[PDB]
Amino acid sequence: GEPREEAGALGPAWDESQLRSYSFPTRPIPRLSQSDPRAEELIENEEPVVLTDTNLVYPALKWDLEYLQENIGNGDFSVYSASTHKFLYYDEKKMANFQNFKPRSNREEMKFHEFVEKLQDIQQRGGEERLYLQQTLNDTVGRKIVMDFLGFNWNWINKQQGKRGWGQLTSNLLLIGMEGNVTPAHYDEQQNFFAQIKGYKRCILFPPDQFECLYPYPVHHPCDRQSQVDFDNPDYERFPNFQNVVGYETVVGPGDVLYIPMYWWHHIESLLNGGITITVNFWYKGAPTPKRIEYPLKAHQKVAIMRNIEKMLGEALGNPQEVGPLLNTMIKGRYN
Amino acid sequence: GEPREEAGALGPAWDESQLRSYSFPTRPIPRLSQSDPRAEELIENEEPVVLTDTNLVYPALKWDLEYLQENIGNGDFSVYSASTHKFLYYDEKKMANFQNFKPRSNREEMKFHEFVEKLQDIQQRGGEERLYLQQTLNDTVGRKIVMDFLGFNWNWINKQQGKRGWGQLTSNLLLIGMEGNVTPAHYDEQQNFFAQIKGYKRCILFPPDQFECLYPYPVHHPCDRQSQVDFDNPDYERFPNFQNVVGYETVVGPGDVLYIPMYWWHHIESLLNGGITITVNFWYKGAPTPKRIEYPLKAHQKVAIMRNIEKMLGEALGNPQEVGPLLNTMIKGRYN
Ligand SMILES: O=C(O)CNC(=O)c1c(=O)cc(CCc2ccccc2)n2[nH]cnc12
Ligand SMILES: O=C(O)CNC(=O)c1c(=O)cc(CCc2ccccc2)n2[nH]cnc12
Ligand SMILES: [Mn+2]
Ligand SMILES: [Mn+2]
Repeated sequence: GEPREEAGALGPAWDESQLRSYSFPTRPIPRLSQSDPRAEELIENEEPVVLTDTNLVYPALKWDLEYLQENIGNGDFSVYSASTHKFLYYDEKKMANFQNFKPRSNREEMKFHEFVEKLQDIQQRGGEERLYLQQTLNDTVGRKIVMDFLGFNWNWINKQQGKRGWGQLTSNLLLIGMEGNVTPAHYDEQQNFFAQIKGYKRCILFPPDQFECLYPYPVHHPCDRQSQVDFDNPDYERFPNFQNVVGYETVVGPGDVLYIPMYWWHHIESLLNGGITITVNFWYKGAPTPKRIEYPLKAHQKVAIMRNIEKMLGEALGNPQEVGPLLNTMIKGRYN
Repeated sequence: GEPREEAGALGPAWDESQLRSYSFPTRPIPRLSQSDPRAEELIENEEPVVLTDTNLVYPALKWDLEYLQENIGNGDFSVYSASTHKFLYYDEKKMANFQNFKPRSNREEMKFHEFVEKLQDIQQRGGEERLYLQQTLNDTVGRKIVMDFLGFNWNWINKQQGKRGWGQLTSNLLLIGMEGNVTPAHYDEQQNFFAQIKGYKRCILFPPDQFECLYPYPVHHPCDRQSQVDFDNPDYERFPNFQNVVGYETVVGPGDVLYIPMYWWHHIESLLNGGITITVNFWYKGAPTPKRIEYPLKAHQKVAIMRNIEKMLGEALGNPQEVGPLLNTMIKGRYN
């Protein structure tokens, strides 16, 4: 809501002009201490919460481009490129299903200084071209970064994994972005802790029961799990229920950790004119489904049922492009 | 097409005024000898054919109400009743899913003479109330009927079952109806030989790829497999593709045998002012599906896929009434 004040009378951390304007209402995600019972209650009920004092990535709070470039080593890093502010990721494996899909984002491997220089050059000419670096925190990075990575609050996050009954830590991703970068609305099938390090990022989350308002791509499409709605220019004729969507909103800064529950939609943007952003994400496999299914189902279980129906139909028909026509055949004049 | 002539200059077997008028075009089903290779080719390709000389139910050609009443015995027979000419059958087991479904047909058990008398009484007062008797040909009927039943051309129909690779003979049903009786359009999941004995019945068949034009009820509805379209007063707003339906038509009389392939729609009506009708149906389980599935699929395989999706969805959601809403959720703004 109202912008927080940096310690030491350093002024507001951000102002309203750094947030993009959208067509839907939002309400705040709770900001709570990790020792607060309400925070544990929210995570257990699969609702989002911002924890302000986990110290989850404390040793990484000194990370910037200068520190990382000298200590991360001389390895190759995956840099994603976009022509606009919207980063449009896609699944290359599913490109065969949609021969007319034209990719808008592009990946490239380079050294860290190549990433820094291409970053600085774009800011110099102001070319509106934006970049996103993604890298796994393992032993392939330099020694000093490994020391920092080992210094994460593994005690806290291991206990969270234990208490919630989650599966194994799937991925631990370092994310470095440019001001204005937007990852459009999408949902994931894993639990996530979103650990902010440098700069500020506005996170807008939508519950799984907003499926009907957000219109995800077909499961076999390369943009599977992403919303088809252009938040900047929504097509109300194709997507009429986008007029009904309501989100949960928060701005996370250094030291904050946001819990993004599995199947929850999230739209993440780096604040305009806010400098670079650095985030470390942790993803965990969800807990195994309880063997005594309790009716009526939760929204996220209906999402999984719909995903499976689309998958099985694509295999049974021998061609995922026939999924749509058959589903319409099933419905028209029978269920609508 | 043109009405056939009875042997012995006995005049046309029927005239056009005995056929009900419908809104769709039709073309004739081939009438062929059972020794004709074309007939074997049609049955093997799952296309309908009228065989004129099988002698399948030859000993039953002397069956009428007087002969049957004296020789079928003093057992109970299932008599279905309808207020109009349309016999609206339903699955009582599925009535729990649709508490607002009101049955229009009614079943009652009675002696054969009770059936004859209630038949004659309705014709006397001309009450437009119509009846349909259904009974399995087994050893529970009288001795003389068993002799006749044993006299069917079991050699011919056993060889057909063998050649097509069909499963076991599921049911062998005696059907006695009144003039004007209509069994509305529906499809079955078994192979059928329709053996006409007394009177004439107009059979209108639609291929399985007419699913989209005939709008079957939801699988969990008591009228599962039946068309929702009132052929007498079609609702083109609810059922727009009924304007595109095209049928295969024939009038079968004594001695004729119609092959109704599995998943083919059929609408059967006893000719107006044509007297009672008598039919014996034979149903067989279809051949096991070939283990090497050949793409793209046949229409009837897509029907089975759609049926299974509706079934599994009803079980997964714990309530078949939620099938419709979820299917719409899956489709709207995504596949339509
Ligand atoms: O913070 C922001 O701006 C928003 N970014 C994201 O949500 C985000 C992301 O950045 C990176 C990955 C890749 C995760 C992965 C998958 C397979 C193997 C390794 C790693 N995913 N996956 C789902 N969401 C993301
Ligand atoms: O000739 C006409 O007027 C049209 N009639 C029919 O299509 C017709 C019929 O009459 C009777 C039965 C019941 C079959 C059955 C099912 C389970 C156990 C025993 C028997 N079916 N089933 C599917 N279609 C029929
Ligand atoms: Mn994500
Ligand atoms: Mn039938």
